Order: sequence, then structure tokens, then C-alpha cells
Amino acid sequence: MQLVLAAKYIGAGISTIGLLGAGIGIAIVFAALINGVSRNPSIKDTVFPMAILGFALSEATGLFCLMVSFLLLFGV
Amino acid sequence: MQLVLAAKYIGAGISTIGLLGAGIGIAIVFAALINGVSRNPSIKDTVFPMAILGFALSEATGLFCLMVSFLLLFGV
Amino acid sequence: MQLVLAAKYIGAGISTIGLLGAGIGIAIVFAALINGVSRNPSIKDTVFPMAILGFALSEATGLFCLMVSFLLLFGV
Amino acid sequence: MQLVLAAKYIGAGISTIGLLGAGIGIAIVFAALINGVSRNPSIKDTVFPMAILGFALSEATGLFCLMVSFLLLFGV
Amino acid sequence: MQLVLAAKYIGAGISTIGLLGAGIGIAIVFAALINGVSRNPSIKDTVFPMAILGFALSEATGLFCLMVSFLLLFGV
Amino acid sequence: MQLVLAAKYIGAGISTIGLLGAGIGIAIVFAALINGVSRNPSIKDTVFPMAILGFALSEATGLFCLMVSFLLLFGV
Amino acid sequence: MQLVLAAKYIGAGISTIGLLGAGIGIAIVFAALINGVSRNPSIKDTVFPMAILGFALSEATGLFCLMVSFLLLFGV
Amino acid sequence: MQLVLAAKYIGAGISTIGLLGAGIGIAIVFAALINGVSRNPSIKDTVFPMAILGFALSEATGLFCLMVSFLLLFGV
Amino acid sequence: MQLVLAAKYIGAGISTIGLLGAGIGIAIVFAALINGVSRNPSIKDTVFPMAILGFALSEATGLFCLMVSFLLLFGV
Amino acid sequence: MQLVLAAKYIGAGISTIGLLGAGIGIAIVFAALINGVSRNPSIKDTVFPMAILGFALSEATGLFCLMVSFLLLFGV
Amino acid sequence: SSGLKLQFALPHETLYSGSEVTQVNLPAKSGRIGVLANHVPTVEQLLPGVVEVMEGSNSKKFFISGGFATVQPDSQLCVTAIEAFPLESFSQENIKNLLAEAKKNVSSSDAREAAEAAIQVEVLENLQSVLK
Amino acid sequence: SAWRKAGISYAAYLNVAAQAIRSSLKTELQTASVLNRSQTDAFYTQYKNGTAASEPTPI
Repeated sequence: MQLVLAAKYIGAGISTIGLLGAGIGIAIVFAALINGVSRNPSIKDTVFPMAILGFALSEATGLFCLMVSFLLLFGV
Repeated sequence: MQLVLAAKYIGAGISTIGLLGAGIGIAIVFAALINGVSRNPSIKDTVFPMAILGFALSEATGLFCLMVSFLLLFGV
Repeated sequence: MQLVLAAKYIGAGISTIGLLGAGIGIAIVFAALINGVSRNPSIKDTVFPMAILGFALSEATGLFCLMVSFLLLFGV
Repeated sequence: MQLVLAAKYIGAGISTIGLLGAGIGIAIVFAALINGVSRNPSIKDTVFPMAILGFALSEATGLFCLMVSFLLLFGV
Repeated sequence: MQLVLAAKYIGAGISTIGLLGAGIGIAIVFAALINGVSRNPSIKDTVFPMAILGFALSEATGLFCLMVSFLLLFGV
Repeated sequence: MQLVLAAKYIGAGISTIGLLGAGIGIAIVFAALINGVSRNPSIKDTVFPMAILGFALSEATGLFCLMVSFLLLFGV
Repeated sequence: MQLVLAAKYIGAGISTIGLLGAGIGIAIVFAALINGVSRNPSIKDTVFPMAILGFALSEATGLFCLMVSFLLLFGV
Repeated sequence: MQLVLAAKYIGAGISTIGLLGAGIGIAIVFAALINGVSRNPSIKDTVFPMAILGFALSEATGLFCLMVSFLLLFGV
Repeated sequence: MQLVLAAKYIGAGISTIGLLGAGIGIAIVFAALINGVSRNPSIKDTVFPMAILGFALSEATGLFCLMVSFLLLFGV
Repeated sequence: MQLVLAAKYIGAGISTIGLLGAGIGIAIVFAALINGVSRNPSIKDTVFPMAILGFALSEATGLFCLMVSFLLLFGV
Repeated sequence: SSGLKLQFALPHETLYSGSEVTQVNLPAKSGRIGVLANHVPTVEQLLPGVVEVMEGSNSKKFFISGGFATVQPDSQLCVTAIEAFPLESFSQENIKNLLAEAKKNVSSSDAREAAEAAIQVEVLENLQSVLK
Repeated sequence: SAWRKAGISYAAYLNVAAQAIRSSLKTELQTASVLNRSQTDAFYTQYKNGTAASEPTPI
């Protein structure tokens, strides 16, 4: 096995591109909390908790595509 | 089989790119709820429920493209 | 058949990239409904129904590109 | 024929990427109608009709790129 | 001829990616007309005509890239 | 000549991707004129002329990348 | 020479993708001038001159990537 | 080993594309803090600390994709 | 040498894609100066100088990726 | 060595694509400082220092992806 | 400083004056707005809608004619309008339809007078939604 | 339905709503205080530079 092994590294470097959704995604979700409390600092213990909930939702794309790389380097 | 097997890994690393729609997508949908409640705390139990509905709609792109990777690694 | 079979997997992993239009697309359409009710809580049973109509329109890109992957894995 | 047949599947999975214009495109056009009616409920039977007109214009990119995939799978 | 024929299909599926400019492009141009009339119902027969002019300008990218696909499938 | 001829079609389908700058680009430039004439109908014969000037500037990217395709299909 | 000649056309069609920065880039820079005079027509002979300066700065990306295509078709 | 070694460099140059999420992502998160204090000079020691928290969240995508490159150049 | 020479042209056409950061990047930085003076012309000799500083920072991505193309065409 | 050497140039031209995060990223971070001081010139020696801090954070993506190119041209 | 002092007054009667409030909901041109204890200083134009002053106890809701709303830096919102309207026990559906319908006939009358009719339509329609 | 276009000042924009509201309530809970509050008998007259004047009209 050599030709099929080489495809394991090529496919692993491409599955990292799918992690952009977590970089820019979580950015926007967290950025809204910053702009939101800038116009209404009082409400805090209401938007902060839900903001974290959006994190785990956007962190999904950063986990699935992350596991795909291990299934081609330390998995297969 | 060797040449066709190698294409199973290359195609799996590309199907992860389609998961960007769930990272940035769900981000915007959730971000709107944050910018909404910081402007109108009254309407909470009205925008929150519908916000979750938008999650499952945007989570679609994060499931289909997710299944495609398994149909090339643990499927085929 | 081996060289042509391998192209079936490579082409299937690329057709998933076209599903970004449904992830980010439906996101914006649904996000507008969230930012609309924060500016006018009165109108609900008027923007909500049309909002769903926009879903099926943006879901199109998430169906066509979705069928293309099956026509290369379970079709051909 | 085998080498040229394989290019029929590779080219079909790439022509789906051009369908992003219909996913995000129609999204913005429809999203404007939502932001409009939530700011001016008066004008409805004026922006709604034109909004549909923008749909067919943005649906173009979702038809052409859609036909290209059939001309490589069920056409050629 | 076989190796050069296969490149005709691969190049045709990529020329569809250039049609995104017409999907998202025309979307923004048309979306502005929706956000303009909902904030200024007075001016209609002035922004509507020019709005159509912007359509043909953005439709250009949706025609050129569209012709390139035919020059590789039904042309060459 | 056969291997080098095939690269003429592959390179022509990629040069169409560079035409996105004219689709989305001209869209934003034209969209600003629509958003400008909605908040200030007064200034028309001042922003309209300059708006056209921005067209030829953004049309550049839609001409260069357009000529590259002809230099690979009807040129070389 | 045949294999290396074919790479001259493939590399030329990809260098056109780098011209998107001039299409969308110059668009935003010019669009700001439109949204600016609509908000303050008082300042015209001050923002107009600097606006042109931003053009040559964003036109850079539309020249470098443009020269790369000629160094692969009419250069090398 | 030569064919599989070459795939180590090709896969390493692609895993750098996944680092865009940290460039643009952290940008938006940090940009919100700038647009927040300029409109509400009062609150500072409240948005500043949470802003840093968003950094480590968006820095994730800039670490994972960063480690993938070392696992193909100085790892494997 | 022929197979390795061909990779010099393919790699040069891809390094131009990295120049998008300078096209759209510098665009936003310069666009802010245009939208800033339209709101407060009082501060000109304060935002103008710093605006230029942001140019050299965003011009970086337009220089590095620019040098990479010369190290594959007139370098190596 | 020839086949593996050619992959050193192909992988170097792709690692430049990851530098977009620094072009557009730093752009947004710096652009916020421009829209900030304009709306509120009062706070300058407070947002300016932190603005520079965001630079080094976004400059990260412009350094890592920059080093990857040297590890394929002047490294390996 | 805890809470926010509300100053809701009219050209004929003053309701609140330096009174601490938990939350308030008053329609703005940009869109519906809410305010609490500490809120960023914003100055928006109030449109003919419905305002509701909230308290730890059940909050009362009055209909507003329109005006301006400004939140002072020192945590002090000031509401200025013309006329006011109690919950619902004040307005009557029957008393509204009478004039409401007559407004559509004002468009039929000379435009000089129909100009004000268009403005009435809006205000009247919102009165119906107050019935809830 | 533009008010700042071919309608009236913002003072009048809220005025029409003040009378519409005050007249949208019960006839029983409508004190005389509100009646005369919507009644006015003032006429305006434009004058020239030479003590001249225009035809009198109702506000």
C-alpha cells in the first residue's frame, strides 16, 4: 500500500478547510454579545447564557471536520 | 482495489467543506436573537422558540454533508 | 472499471460544496424574521408565513446539490 | 471509453458549486422583503409582487448550473 | 481523441462557478429596491427603472460564464 | 498535440471564476445608488453620473477574465 | 515540450481568480462615496479626490494577478 | 517512499486554508469591541474581559489547522 | 526536467488567489475613512494619517503572495 | 527526486491562500477604529492602543501561513 | 445609583416625575425599543403606538400619541407626548369605527384634507390591535 | 402617506393623532377640559414691508 496511503494525507489537509465555519461562525455569535451589551449593559445575565448556547451549536462544525482529519491520520 | 480506494479518502475530505453553511449559517441566525433581545427584552418567549426552528433548518446542511463523509469512510 | 469508479467518489465530495447556499442562505432569510419582530412585534402572522415561503426557495439549492451526491454514490 | 467517462462525474460535482448564487442570492432578495414589511406594513401589495420578480432573476443561476449537471450525467 | 475530450467536461463544470456573481450580485441590486421603497414609498417610478438597468449589468457575468459552458459541451 | 490541447479547455473554465468580481462588485456599487436615492431624492444628477463611473471600474475585472477565456478557446 | 506547455494554460486560468479583489474591493470603496454624499452632500471635493486614491490601491490586486496571466500565455 | 512523501507537502499547504477562520473570525470579534466602546465609553471593564474570552474561542480554528500542518511536515 | 517545471506554473497561478486579502481588505479599511468623514468632517487630519497606516498593514498580504509568484516564474 | 520536488512548489502556492485572513481580517479590525473615533473623537488614547493589540492577533494567520511557504521553498 | 428615573409628562397632565422604573416599552421610528436600569444614552423619535411602564408589581400600559424619548447619561429616561390613553376601559370600538370609516371618505374629499386622513388611518388601525 | 413630504410639520403630525385619540374614547369619560382642548378660533395674517396685509385665513 502506497498510492492509497498518500490519499490519506491529501484528504486530511482538505478536511481542515471545513473548520472555517467555527472560526468566523463563533466570531459573529460572540460579536453580537459585545455589540448587544454595548447598547444595553443592564441586560446581561439573559443574553450571556444564551450566547454560550450558540457556541456549542457553532462548535459542531469545528468538531466534525476536526474528527475527519484524525480518521485519515490516526484512524483510517 | 487501490486506485478507487484512494478516491474514498480524497472525496471525504472535500465533503467537509460543505459544512461551512452550518458554521456561519447558524451563527447569523443565532446572532440575530442576540441583537434582537438587546433591543426589545419584552419579546423573548416569542423570538426564542422560532430561533430554535431556524437552527434545525440550517443544521440540515451540517447533516447532509456530514453523512457524505461517512459514506466514503465507513460506508461506500 | 476502476479509473471511472474512482471519479464517482471525487465528484460526490465536491457536490457537497454547493450546499453552502442552503446553510448561509436560509440563515439570512430566517435571521430577517428575528430582526423584524424586534422592530415591529405587531406584525407576526404576516411575516412568519412568507418567511416559510422563502425557506422552500432557498432549500432548492440544498436539494439539487444533495441529489447530485446520490447520483454518484447510490446512482450513477 | 473510460477515461472520458470519469470526467463526466467529476465535472458534474463541480457544476453544483455554481448553485450557491441561488441559495445566498434569493436569500438576500427575500430577506429584504422581511426587513421592509417589519418597518412599513402599509406597502405590502407593492413590494411583495416585485419581490417575486427578483426570485425568477436570481433563480436563473440555480437553473443554468442545474442543467449543466444533467448534461454530464443524463445527457452528454 | 479521448484525453482532450475528457477536459471538455471538467472545464464545463468549473465555468458554472463563475455564475455566482449573478446569483448574489443581482440579489443585492434587487434587495436595495426592496429596502428603498419600504423606507420611501414616494419614489417608485424613479428607482424601479434604474433598478432594472442594474439587472442587465449584473446579468453580464451570468451570460459570459454561461456561454463558456456551451463552448465546451455543444461547441468546442 | 492532444495533452496540451486539453489544458486549453480546463484553463478556460477556471478563468470564468474571476468574473465573480463583476457580478457582486457592480452589484454593491449599483445598490448604493438605490440606497442613496431613498434617503435623499434631491441629489440625483450628482450621484447617478459618478455611479456609472464606478461601473466601468468594476467592469474591468469582468473584461480581463473574459478575454482570458477567448485566449484559450478562440485564441491560444 | 508538451506536458510543461499544458501547465501554462492551467496556471493562467487560475491567476484570474485573484482578480476578485479588484471587482468586489473597488466596489466597496466606490460604494462608500455613494453612501457618503447621500448623508452629507456638503463634503464633495474632499471625499471624491481621496476616493480615487483608494481606487489605485485596490487596482493593484487587479494588475498583479493580471500580469501573471500574460506571463503564462504571452510570456513564460 | 516517494509518492506518499510528496502528498505530505501537498496536504500541508491546504491545511493552511483552514486558518482563515482565525484571521477574519477574531477580526469581527475584536472589531465589535471597537464599535462598542466608541458608542458607550461608560462600559469598558465589562466588555473587554469577555472580548478576550471570544479570542480563545476563535483561536481554536487557528490552532487545530495549525497543528495539522506540523503533522505533515515535522510529524507524520 | 519537465514534470517539475510544469508545477512551477501551476503553483504560480494559485499564489495569486492569496491576493484577495489586499483587494477586499484595503477596500474595507479605506471605505471606513469615507463613511467616517460623512458623519464628522471635524476629524480629518486625525483619521486620514492612521488610515494610511492600515494600508501598509493590509498591503502585507498583497506583497507576500505577490513574491511567491515570482519565486516560481522568475525565481525557483 | 523529481516527483516529490514538484509537490513542494504546488503546496507553496496554496499556503498563500491562507493569508486572506490577515488581509480582510486586519482590515475589519482597523476599520472599526476609523468608524469609532469619527462617532466619538473623545476616546482616542483608549481605543487606539487596544486596536494595535488586535493587529498582532490577526497577524498570526498572516505569519503561520507565511512560514509554511518557506518550509516548502527554502525549507523542506 | 440604582434604577432609572422616568419622567412621563404631557402638555395638560404629568404622570411620572423622577420615579424609578424597572422596564419600559415605547415604540420608536427605528423600531420597538426597551429600556432598563442602566441603558446607553439614546435619542429616538416616538411614533403613535403603545407604551408600557413596568414595575415589580403588575405593570400598567397606556397608549401614546407620539413625541421624543431620551435616556440621559445619568440613567434617566424622559418621555414627552401630547395626549394619553388608559388601558382599554377608556376607548370604545364603536366610537372608533365611526370616524375611522369616515377617514376613507376623506381621501374622496379634497386632497388638502385627505392628507391628514392618511395619517389617521395608521393611528386608528393600531387602536384595534390594542384591544388584544 | 408621507407627512414630511407633502403633509405637515412634526408638531402637526402628532397633533392629528392627539385629536384622533382624544376623540376615539368614550363620550361619557370626555370632560369639557378635552373639548375646548381641541377647539381654537385663531386667524393668521401675513403682512408686508409697508404695513400691508394679506387676506385673513383660519389657522
